[PDB]
Amino acid sequence: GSSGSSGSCQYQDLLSNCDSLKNTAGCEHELLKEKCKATCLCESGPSSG
Repeated sequence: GSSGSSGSCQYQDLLSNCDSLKNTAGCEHELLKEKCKATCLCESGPSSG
């Protein structure tokens, strides 16, 4: 099983190239503003906390 749900905080970015985007464009964008909630909020784990 290659295509599956792995590593997820909570939100589910509507887009796909959220990272690639945020990476540069940054969530600041309007496309990856909310639709890229994950990339925005979600990341991996307790980064700051």
